[PDB]
This record gives sequence, C-alpha cells and structure tokens, in this order.
Amino acid sequence: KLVGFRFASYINNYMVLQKEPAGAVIWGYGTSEATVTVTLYRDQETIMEKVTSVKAHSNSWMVVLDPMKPGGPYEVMAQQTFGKTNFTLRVHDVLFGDVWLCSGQSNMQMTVSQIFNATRELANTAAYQSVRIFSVSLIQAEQELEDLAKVDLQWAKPTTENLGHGIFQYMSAVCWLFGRNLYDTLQYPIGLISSSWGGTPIEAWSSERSLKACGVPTQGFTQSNSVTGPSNHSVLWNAMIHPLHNMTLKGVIWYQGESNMNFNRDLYNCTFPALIEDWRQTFHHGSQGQTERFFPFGFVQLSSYLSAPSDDTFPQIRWHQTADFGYVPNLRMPNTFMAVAMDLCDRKSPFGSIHPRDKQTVAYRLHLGARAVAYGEKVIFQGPLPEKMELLADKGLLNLMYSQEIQVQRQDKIFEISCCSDHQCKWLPAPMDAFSAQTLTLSTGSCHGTLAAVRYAWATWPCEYKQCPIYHPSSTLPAPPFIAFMT
Ligand SMILES: *[C@@H]1O[C@H](CO[C@@H]2O[C@@H](C)[C@@H](O)[C@@H](O)[C@@H]2O)[C@@H](O[C@@H]2O[C@H](CO)[C@@H](O[C@@H]3O[C@H](CO[C@H]4O[C@H](CO)[C@@H](O)[C@H](O)[C@@H]4O)[C@@H](O)[C@H](O[C@H]4O[C@H](CO)[C@@H](O)[C@H](O)[C@@H]4O)[C@@H]3O)[C@H](O)[C@H]2NC(C)=O)[C@H](O)[C@H]1NC(C)=O
Ligand SMILES: *[C@@H]1O[C@H](CO)[C@@H](O[C@@H]2O[C@H](CO)[C@@H](O[C@@H]3O[C@H](CO)[C@@H](O)[C@H](O[C@H]4O[C@H](CO)[C@@H](O)[C@H](O)[C@@H]4O)[C@@H]3O)[C@H](O)[C@H]2NC(C)=O)[C@H](O)[C@H]1NC(C)=O
Ligand SMILES: *[C@@H]1O[C@H](CO)[C@@H](O[C@@H]2O[C@H](CO)[C@@H](O[C@@H]3O[C@H](CO)[C@@H](O)[C@H](O)[C@@H]3O)[C@H](O)[C@H]2NC(C)=O)[C@H](O)[C@H]1NC(C)=O
Ligand SMILES: *[C@@H]1O[C@H](CO)[C@@H](O[C@@H]2O[C@H](CO)[C@@H](O)[C@H](O)[C@H]2NC(C)=O)[C@H](O)[C@H]1NC(C)=O
Ligand SMILES: *[C@@H]1O[C@H](CO)[C@@H](O)[C@H](O)[C@H]1NC(C)=O
Repeated sequence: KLVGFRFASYINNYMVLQKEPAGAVIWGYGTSEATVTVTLYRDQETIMEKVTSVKAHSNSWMVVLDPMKPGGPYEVMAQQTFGKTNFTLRVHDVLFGDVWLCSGQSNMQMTVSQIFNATRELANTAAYQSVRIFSVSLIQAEQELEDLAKVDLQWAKPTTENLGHGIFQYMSAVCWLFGRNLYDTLQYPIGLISSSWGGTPIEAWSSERSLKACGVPTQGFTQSNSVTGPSNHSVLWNAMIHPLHNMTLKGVIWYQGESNMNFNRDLYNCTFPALIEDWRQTFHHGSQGQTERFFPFGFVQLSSYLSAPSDDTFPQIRWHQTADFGYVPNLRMPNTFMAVAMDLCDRKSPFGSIHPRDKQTVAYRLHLGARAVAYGEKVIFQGPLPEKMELLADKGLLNLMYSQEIQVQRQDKIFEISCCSDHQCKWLPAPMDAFSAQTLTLSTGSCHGTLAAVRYAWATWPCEYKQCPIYHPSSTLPAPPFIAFMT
C-alpha cells in the first residue's frame, strides 16, 4: 500500500489558519507509521514544531499547532521520515486570523461580478490583500468524504479576476463582502471559504444526524421548479462541508432556504437549528476541540422575489429560519445572528428577482450581527420587534410596544389581524392609527369578532427596495416580519 505524503486539500499557499486562542489543525496523508514533523517558520526561523505518526488503515496524520497571534506571513513545512526516506511539503504566505465558512444556495453562490456596482467592487482589493479567498467545487457524494475532491479556487489574495471569475462560479459576493467588512473592523487576516450550490434544500447540506433528529421523511423524487440542484439527503454535506470539519474555524455564514419553500417546509424550524447544532458538534470534535463548541453561525433571512399572490411559503420559511421566534439568538439557536433581506429586493435583476443584486447591504447587516455575537461588541444588530402587545377591544385598538425606537411610514396594509367570527377566521389589513417613540397603535375596528393574531410584512414581496414601513431611526435595520398570537 503506497500512499503519497500530501496535505489535506484545505492547506495551500496563501491560506489563513485560525488564530489564538484556538490551535490550528494541520492534517494530511502519508506512509503508515512514518514520523511527520510539522514546522512553522518565519523565513528561515523556527517558530514551533509538532511531531506525530501516520495512522495505519487511514494513512492519515494530524497535528494541532500552538495558538498563534494573528498576522504573518509564515511558512508551514511538513516532513515525513520513514526509514531513510525524507519527503517535504511546504506552503508559504500563510496567515493567522479568523476563518469563516460561507455556505447555502444561489444567493450565497452569486459572485462579485453579478452585483450592483460590480466594476468598482471588483477593483477594491488593494486594502484587502489579507482577506484570503477559497471556493469549493460543486461535487456531490453518496458518502462522507474525508478530503475535498476538487477545489475551484485555491487560497488566494483577492484580485479583480478571481473575485469576478464567472456567473455563479466564484467568488461569492455575500462571503467576500462580509469578510471585507470584518477586515475593516478587525484589521487582521480573514480567510473566506465559499461552499454553496444553487437550488439546494437544507437536507442536502445536513448530515444524517440532524435529519434523524427532526424526523425528516425518507426522500422520494424531490426535483421540482424550486429544487434544481442536488437534493438527495446529505450529499453536499458529504462532499462540500464534511471534508473541512477537522479544520479549525471561527464561524459560518449561511444563505439558504428558497429551495425549502415546498420541501419539508414545516420542518425547517427544526432542520435549520439542528443543522447548526450538528455542524457545531461535528466541527468541534473534528478539530480536536479547537473550533468553538457553539461557534457563531450567521444567516440571511430570505429576500423576496416576484411570486404569485397566493404564495406565502417565503414568509413561512423566514419565520422558521428563526425557529419561529422572529429573532436570533434565541433559546433554540444560541450564538446565531441574522440579516433581514426582505427589503433588499430587485425587480430588474438579470438573474431573476430571486437573485437581487444588492449583496452589499446583506453583508453589512450580517457583519453587524457578527460584531455583536461573534466578537462581543455592543452594537445594534436586530431590527425593531414588538416585545408586548395590548388589545383594547372596546376602543378597537391594538398597541404594539417595540424593543427599540421605530421610524414608521404610514402603511395601512403591512399589518394584518386575524379576525374570528361565526367559527371562521380571516386576515384583514390593520391601519396604523397612532404613534409614539416605541408604541404603534393599529385600528382593529374592521374586525367584527375576536382578534386571534397579528402579523407584519407577511408577504413574499412586502415592500419596495429599502422602503419597508418600519426601520430603526438610526441603525438602518428594518423591523423583521413576525406573527404573534393573542392570549
Ligand atoms: C530531510 O530533508 C530536509 C529538507 O531538505 C530537503 O529535502 C532533502 C531530502 C534534500 O533533497 C534537500 O536538498 C532539501 O532541501 C533536510 O533539511 C535541510 O537540509 C539541507 C542540507 O543540509 C539544508 O540546506 C543547507 O543549508 C546550509 C545552511 O543554509 C544557511 O546558511 C547558508 C550559508 O551561510 C545561507 O546561504 C542560507 O540562506 C541558509 O541561511 C547551506 O549552506 C547549504 O548550501 C550548500 O548546499 C546546497 C545543496 O544542499 C547548494 O545548493 C548550495 O549552493 C551550498 O553549496 C544547504 O542549502 C537545509 O537548511 C535544511 N532545511 C531545514 C528546514 O532544516 C534535513 O536535514 C533532512 N532530515 C533528515 C532527518 O534526514
Ligand atoms: C462601489 O464600490 C466602491 C468600492 O468598494 C465603494 O467605494 C468604497 O466605499 C467605502 C465605503 O463603503 C469607502 O470606505 C472608506 O475608505 C476610506 C479611505 O480608504 C477609509 O478611511 C474609511 O474608513 C472609515 O469607514 C470604515 C467603514 O466603512 C471604518 O472601518 C473606519 O474605521 C473609518 O471610520 C472607509 O473605509 C472606500 O474608500 C471606497 N473605496 C474605493 C476604492 O472607492 C462605493 O461606495 C460603492 N458604491 C456603491 C453605490 O455601492
Ligand atoms: C477528523 O475528525 C474525525 C472526527 O470527527 C476523526 O475521526 C475520528 O478519529 C478518531 C481518532 O482516530 C476515532 O476515535 C477512535 O475510535 C476507536 C474506535 O474504533 C477507539 O477505540 C479509539 O480509542 C479512538 O477513540 C473516531 O472513531 C473517529 N470518528 C469518526 C466519527 O469517524 C478523523 O480521524 C479526523 N481526521 C483526521 C485526518 O485525523
Ligand atoms: C414548525 O412549524 C410548524 C408549522 O407552523 C409547527 O406545526 C404547527 O404546530 C402546532 C402546534 O403543535 C399545530 O397545532 C399545527 O397544526 C402545526 N402545523 C402544521 C402545518 O404542522 C411546528 O410546531 C413548528 N415546530 C417547531 C419545532 O417550531
Ligand atoms: C439520489 O438517490 C437515489 C436513491 O438512492 C439514487 O438512485 C440517485 O442516483 C441519487 N441521485 C444522484 C443525482 O446521485
């Protein structure tokens, strides 16, 4: 059995390895029982060394480096000794910093060349040479893969050519812009790994464990107009995520759910929290405990598209993305953060309205949540949501008391109330009647019955671009959609 001495496929020139307090995992393949010495250099000087042996059967080897301050460059060498043989592997331009994995479906996959202001965005790289980029090839596998089968974009300094290399190819716009925003704040190296595929349901990205935890039914024939990518359970976890699970990382950002609009829709409130938890457990263990057990996990609540009037699948998914709380983090989704995108619509996208071109605001909103949840900063990252409600049935009023200050444009249809009479309920629009800094009063007088619930922005396309009715007055964040039941 002759096994080449090689690094795992996440290791390359120009890469970013996770910084202190974590140790960075370095692993590869080689000859059974050979000794592998991994050395970190700064030019010719030795910074640290780790020694291990190649395991029989798997022919794999692994070390965990001591924690490193962010920065660089460094070189990593691995040297295998077996009898009198001596082979060496070397990578250079290695940095230490925060490694973020970006995944999901086509609004993660959409690249910098596809977005608004693309020419200027593609040109803005000289200040960001320490924001290193990587993109995983579109591969599916019936079993978990130990190593990536193929890499589309190996670790690289960002350029016009590799940020905008092809339509839905690389580099992910949301991922790049998120990292660019992180660099502005952090001023130390950022590594970005994009691993996404259009038209894919969450089940494709989930291991068997999270699917079983949620009671997901066995697959039938799942391709439909809204599921155009790989849809067999776990096949993208298996090939495009699992091979990264031993690599130490900082967190994940995620943009997916469009393809669950008609595929296990009513389970998404389980399957998405369960994906987060299973990725966390699996990466924590694969990385020898170095990746945080509750590593921060950020996501984009679905944007809009120009749909049929009857369709309220997207509002349901948006709600389920928060585990039906309306906000994250929450009791079922610790250390998570969300960007609202329903107001970031695009009627004229050449990629279809499902692919809106403003990824800049998506990445800005994500980065606020990362600053708060992933970095501990006291920064506003959630939009205004009611904390309490007061029904004044005799006056025909419903007061909503918000979490934060509100800036409200008059809009008499954005809120609806569920009006129950004669053993049936109907949703009716609820006009805005009165305002104070944190309380909005709705009129319920058109309901000649009992009020069971209220909802806000519960439509596939609730508003025109950056024209939703309620924002915070200064954070720029929109009020998220919600439903609330009366007691
Ligand atoms: C296992 O291999 C280790 C890695 O070496 C590679 O793999 C092996 C199998 C060989 O094929 C080898 O050619 C590969 O480089 C090996 O460690 C390496 O060993 C070499 C050989 O001793 C070291 O290179 C020599 O370094 C000295 C010192 O260099 C310093 O000082 C000089 C002089 O002031 C400066 O000019 C340099 O910039 C450095 O600061 C050099 O003097 C010497 O040069 C002479 O020989 C070479 C050919 O070898 C000629 O081309 C030159 O013109 C000179 O005539 C070498 O360059 C190397 O530093 C070392 N690397 C490390 C990381 O330690 C190791 O010994 C092997 N281990 C085992 C267990 O067998
Ligand atoms: C189209 O794309 C271009 C290229 O991305 C974009 O221009 C850039 O806009 C940003 C603002 O988003 C400019 O950022 C400033 O740049 C200066 C000088 O380099 C910095 O000193 C500024 O720092 C402040 O702001 C940061 C947060 O943004 C903070 O982290 C920092 O502490 C400071 O407070 C700031 O980064 C940038 O200079 C230009 N770049 C170029 C090359 O023009 C343009 O806005 C885009 N337009 C649209 C309509 O999307
Ligand atoms: C990347 O991480 C995975 C874990 O997610 C590593 O697989 C795990 O490898 C460990 C250590 O070799 C295995 O543990 C051993 O199990 C045997 C039982 O056969 C036990 O007797 C040993 O004492 C030890 O505990 C573990 O089973 C295995 N886990 C899974 C889920 O496969 C993997 O090796 C890592 N990759 C590399 C290249 O190291
Ligand atoms: C996920 O969302 C679904 C759909 O809203 C929830 O299922 C509803 O839950 C109530 C309470 O058990 C039932 O009375 C409804 O009939 C259910 N509707 C459907 C269509 O099944 C479900 O409880 C949510 N699960 C989680 C974990 O939040
Ligand atoms: C999906 O799973 C089915 C059933 O096991 C299998 O026959 C099929 O080849 C798989 N599809 C792809 C695209 O691999």
